[PDB]
Amino acid sequence: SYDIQAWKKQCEELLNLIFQCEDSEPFRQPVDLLEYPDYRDIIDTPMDFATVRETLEAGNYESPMELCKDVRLIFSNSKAYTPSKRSRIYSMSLRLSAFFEEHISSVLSDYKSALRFHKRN
Ligand SMILES: O=C(Nc1ccccc1Cl)N1CCN(C(=O)c2ccco2)CC1
Repeated sequence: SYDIQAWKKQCEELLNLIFQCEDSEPFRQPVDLLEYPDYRDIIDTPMDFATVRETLEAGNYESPMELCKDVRLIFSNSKAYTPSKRSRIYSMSLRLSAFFEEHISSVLSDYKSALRFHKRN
């Protein structure tokens, strides 16, 4: 497809699949700073899947690359906060990241292809 707008619905669908994954539980909503009092000493930019979905539905992503940068920030924040590479919540993050990367690959390729076709002449 050379549809320049198709990525948006494709990302809505993929966020729906991520919300059905039990591995997304810890990442749907912001970290609570009463249960994790040192979070903002470690993490400069919090991110979660509900913020990603709201930013998409507001029309505040210009490309699936921007959405991808914010989802990758969810996963790098988990890696930066984990006291161990064997922790439950970090382990959930690695499986969810693999799922996300497997599915976003074609969304990015199709978008970049569609832009190149738009500028073909
Ligand atoms: O509290 C968290 N998420 C959450 C938010 C609202 C309701 C319910 C939940 Cl589980 N989080 C814990 C901190 N964290 C980590 O990535 C991490 C890595 C090693 C330990 O925690 C991010 C998710």
